[PDB]
Amino acid sequence: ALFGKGSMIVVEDPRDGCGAYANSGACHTFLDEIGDALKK
Amino acid sequence: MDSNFLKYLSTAPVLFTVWLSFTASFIIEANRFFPDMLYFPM
Amino acid sequence: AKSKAVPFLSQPEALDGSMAGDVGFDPFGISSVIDIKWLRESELKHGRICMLAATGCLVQEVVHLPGPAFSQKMALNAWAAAPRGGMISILVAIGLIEMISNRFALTATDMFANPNRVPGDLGFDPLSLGANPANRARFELSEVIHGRAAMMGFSGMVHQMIVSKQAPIEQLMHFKAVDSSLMKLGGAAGNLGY
Amino acid sequence: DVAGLTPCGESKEFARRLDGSVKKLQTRLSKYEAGTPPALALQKQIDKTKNRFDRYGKAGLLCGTDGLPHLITDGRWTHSGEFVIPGLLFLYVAGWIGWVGRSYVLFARTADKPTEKEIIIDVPVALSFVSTGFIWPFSAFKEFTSGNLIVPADEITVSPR
Amino acid sequence: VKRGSKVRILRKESYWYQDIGTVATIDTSGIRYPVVVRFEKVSYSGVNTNNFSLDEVVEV
Amino acid sequence: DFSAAVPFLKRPSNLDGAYIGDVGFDPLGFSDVFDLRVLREAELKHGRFAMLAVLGFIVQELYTFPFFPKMAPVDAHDYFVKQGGGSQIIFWISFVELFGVVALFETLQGKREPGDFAFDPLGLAKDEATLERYRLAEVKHARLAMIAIGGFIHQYWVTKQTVLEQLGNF
Ligand code: CLA
Ligand code: CLA
Ligand SMILES: CCCCCCCCCCCCCCCC(=O)OC[C@H](COP(=O)(O)OC[C@@H](O)CO)OC(=O)CCCCCCCCCCCCCCC
Ligand SMILES: CC1=C(C#C/C(C)=C/C=C/C(C)=C/C=C/C=C(C)/C=C/C=C(\C)C#CC2=C(C)C[C@@H](O)CC2(C)C)C(C)(C)C[C@H](O)C1
Ligand SMILES: CC1=C(C#C/C(C)=C/C=C/C(C)=C/C=C/C=C(C)/C=C/C=C(\C)C#CC2=C(C)C[C@@H](O)CC2(C)C)C(C)(C)C[C@H](O)C1
Ligand SMILES: CC1=C(C#C/C(C)=C/C=C/C(C)=C/C=C/C=C(C)/C=C/C=C(\C)C#CC2=C(C)C[C@@H](O)CC2(C)C)C(C)(C)C[C@H](O)C1
Ligand SMILES: CC1=C(C#C/C(C)=C/C=C/C(C)=C/C=C/C=C(C)/C=C/C=C(\C)C#CC2=C(C)C[C@@H](O)CC2(C)C)C(C)(C)C[C@H](O)C1
Ligand SMILES: CC1=C(C#C/C(C)=C/C=C/C(C)=C/C=C/C=C(C)/C=C/C=C(C)/C=C/C2=C(C)CCCC2(C)C)C(C)(C)C[C@H](O)C1
Ligand SMILES: CCCCCCCCCCCCO[C@@H]1O[C@H](CO)[C@@H](O[C@H]2O[C@H](CO)[C@@H](O)[C@H](O)[C@H]2O)[C@H](O)[C@H]1O
Repeated sequence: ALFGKGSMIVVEDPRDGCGAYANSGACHTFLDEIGDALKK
Repeated sequence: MDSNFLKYLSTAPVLFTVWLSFTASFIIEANRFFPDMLYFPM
Repeated sequence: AKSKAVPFLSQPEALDGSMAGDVGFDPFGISSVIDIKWLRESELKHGRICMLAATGCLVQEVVHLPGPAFSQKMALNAWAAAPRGGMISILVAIGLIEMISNRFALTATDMFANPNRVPGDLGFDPLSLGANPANRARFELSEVIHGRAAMMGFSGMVHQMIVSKQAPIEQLMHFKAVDSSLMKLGGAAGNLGY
Repeated sequence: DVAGLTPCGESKEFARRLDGSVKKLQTRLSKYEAGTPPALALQKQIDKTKNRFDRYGKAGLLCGTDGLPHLITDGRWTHSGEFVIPGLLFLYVAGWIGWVGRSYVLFARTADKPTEKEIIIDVPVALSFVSTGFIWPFSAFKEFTSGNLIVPADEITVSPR
Repeated sequence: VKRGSKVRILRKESYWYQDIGTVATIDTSGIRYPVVVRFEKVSYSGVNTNNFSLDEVVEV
Repeated sequence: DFSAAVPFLKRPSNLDGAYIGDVGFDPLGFSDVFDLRVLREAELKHGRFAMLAVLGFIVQELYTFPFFPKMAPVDAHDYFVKQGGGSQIIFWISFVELFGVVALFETLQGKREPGDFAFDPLGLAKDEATLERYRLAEVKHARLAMIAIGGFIHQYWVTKQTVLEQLGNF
């Protein structure tokens, strides 16, 4: 079926297990920057 | 834009000076970012 | 007789509302100088490449071909890491696609020499999805708009990859703002060089 | 190596060229204070000099007894980046300019007044022509073979002799 | 030839030898050079027209 | 024969009151030399910049965005020179001014009023009569704001106080 156990498609999560907004230090989203800009 | 001023900018000395200044300008910019190209690098 | 896109300018000639996305936008009057057939061929070509390029940046963020040479999440690093033989293979294949799909009428003097030739119509419909005449107007409109959007989006993503050395999705998810200490624009002649 | 020359990366004369070229700039830098604009300018010149010599050493260039790079242009593929490949880039651009200008003079002959098109250039048409040059080897060879590049000898004005 | 036709010059000392001009008029008298040919190119003298004989002129 | 504004001066030949806000005031004779269309383009553009700037002053003392530091408007000019946002604003003004160059070419070609960008999103102009009334008001406000912004910046240069704080003090 092409590819194979050795050398198969690499699918990775860009999100890195954090939300779009309301995040901690490890994740600063673009919307978090909007929220940080509004509250300062 | 005026058609006679565009026909003036289409004259041979204006196009020659603009084209060779543009030509000189990208030779200058290419030798600015990538200087000392004595050879094709390979 | 004013433009609908730019209401204070006159409606440009060679723009008559026949083409998809013909909203009357040509302030600089390039269509008065350059034949609208060539400009629509070039607009469709830029947009189609950009639609793949935008999808390329996002999909290369999510999925990779296997192997260490294809493991570059950030898209501008994939340019350097990907095997040169294969990237030049892509380039040569693109050149072959350009000569066959344009049918050796490639220049601005001989593309559209055939009166049957239509701007953007390279004969590309492998699954005959344009077999229905009714969808043709919507599809051509939605292709043009998707193309324009993807031109703007890919341009953004590249220049956001330059500013922030981060891939677009993980630049949105790990956003760090512009400090302005570095990435200053211009300045080659202000300091007189150096 | 080739022609009794030495690779620039291991020749001592190239190294003393780099060292002398940097000493000249360092003695000019020795008369300025650290943050001043001339000192910053001179240091960037030193950086450029070091980058040039560092790049030339690892490029496969061959130096002489004088410590300067020498170009081998006999056709060998280990040195094709000094003349054969830059020459191919030139001939592509030169044939581009020639094909584009030839196409414009043939256009201008079919004008209402041919000589105004050469002092007042029809810029949209001439830009159509400058775009034509990217496939000039094929365009010009098809032009040659289709009897459209070469005119016969009996269509050319010649002196009585 | 006839008036208005395009003609190739066969006079070896002509400026426009083996070039194309167009015939303006042809005299009917005992004229030595009746074919008057006008040319797009101008000569070194600036003249752009000259009279030629029939045996110095061929239709194209 | 004579000017409506200056009774003892003659009315300039090129000033026929066609442009709203005309009162015949042109002693130095700039309309006898230059195209009035271009001059009304320039008057409305300078005035619109000045009106946006006088509102710019007043709002910038009253409020500033939380992401930007609190500071005086001339200090804001220098900060955004060094920060990058000034270059942003200059780029986007320049981008709009490209189509402004096209617009001025449309005016010179006779096919556009000197200040018209057909910018009426909120449909405030109802018919021709109110458009003329608003237009006279716009030119009067434009001229008044040109004088006002010069006062606000010059007063700050002399006394290092903002316009609202200068009214508040003294
Ligand atoms: C503008 C188009 C464009 C360009 C220049 C590139 C360039 C590249 N890609 Mg990307 N890519 C693209 C679009 C593009 N991609 C699209 C649309 C997708 C989604 C299917 C991907 C998904 C993708 C993955 C998953 C990976 C790359 C990778 C790479 C690199 C190595 C080449 C390779 O293995 O490709 C692989 C290419 C594919 C799997 C699909 C690309 C083919 C698309 C559909 C174009 C097809 C059009 C084609 C010309 C036929 C149309 C002809 C007709 C209309 C006339 C290189 C930097 C690798 C890399 O280093 O990134 C980390 C890698 O792992 N590409
Ligand atoms: C004449 C035919 C030919 C031959 C013999 C080769 C040979 C090679 N290629 Mg090249 N290649 C070709 C045509 C060819 N290529 C064309 C026409 C293209 C452009 C579309 C490419 C693009 C290309 C890339 C981008 C890469 C190679 C690589 C390789 C090498 C490793 C191959 C390997 O491991 O395969 C075994 C692996 C496979 C069979 C995996 C296939 C992966 C999937 C099918 C890709 C998805 C296709 C995608 C949807 C593209 C659609 C667009 C297309 C229809 C136009 C090998 C030297 C690679 C290399 O140099 O690595 C060292 C590499 O990175 N090739
Ligand atoms: C349709 C596609 C639309 C493209 C839009 C372009 C977006 C980016 C444009 C610039 C963004 C903001 C610039 C601020 C950045 C800026 O203004 O920096 C300033 C820089 C000059 O440096 P200074 O004198 O400002 O130094 C100032 C000191 O403060 C620092 O030393 O201006 C330039 O000349 C740089 C641009 C290159 C000029 C030539 C470009 C290449 C010419 C190609 C042919 C013409 C193309 C158009 C030329 C204008
Ligand atoms: C022409 C033009 C346009 C265009 C366009 C553009 C820009 C098109 C770009 C097209 C692209 C990017 C095509 C990419 C093909 C990639 C391939 C075949 C990958 C093969 C991987 C292989 C063989 C492998 C391997 C393996 C190796 C060696 C070792 C392992 O450790 C790794 C691995 C396991 C993976 C369009 C269509 C828009 C419009 C118009 O018509 C004009
Ligand atoms: C996928 C991917 C990559 C890639 C790639 C590739 C092949 C990239 C090629 C990308 C292309 C073709 C980009 C073209 C963009 C065109 C634009 C922005 C048009 C702008 C015009 C505008 C805004 C306008 C206008 C106007 C009009 C209409 C009317 C006028 O009167 C006036 C005006 C001028 C104002 C890389 C290599 C990075 C690797 C990576 O790993 C994966
Ligand atoms: C025609 C044809 C068929 C086909 C086909 C194909 C290949 C169809 C594929 C069509 C595609 C690939 C369409 C993709 C459009 C992408 C767009 C519009 C993205 C715009 C991005 C934007 C606006 C952005 C942005 C962003 C900015 C800058 C900030 C970033 O931080 C993040 C963010 C991403 C948000 C087939 C072959 C089936 C057969 C058929 O018989 C005929
Ligand atoms: C930098 C910055 C911002 C900003 C800003 C901006 C863009 C400000 C723009 C300001 C502008 C464009 C001001 C324009 C002024 C023109 C004047 C006063 C004309 C005077 C002519 C006269 C009196 C006359 C006359 C004549 C007439 C007609 C007839 C003639 O025959 C005779 C005569 C010569 C007498 C702000 C301020 C928001 C704050 C921000 O934090 C930082
Ligand atoms: C340098 C610089 C800056 C700047 C700046 C700027 C925008 C400076 C702008 C200065 C301006 C607009 C000066 C003009 C003021 C108007 C005058 C003098 C007309 C008065 C009326 C008169 C004379 C007569 C009126 C008449 C009378 C008698 C009454 C009737 C009416 C009339 C007949 C017309 C920053 C802020 C960017 C900071 C940075 O550091 C660089
Ligand atoms: C079946 C073939 C039908 C047509 C074949 C004709 C081919 C036309 C010219 C082929 C040129 C080959 O192109 C050349 O080969 C491969 C392609 O990845 C590259 O080789 C590179 O990748 C391979 C694959 O892992 C490595 O083993 C190798 O060490 C590395 O240098 C070369 O850098 C490239 O220069």
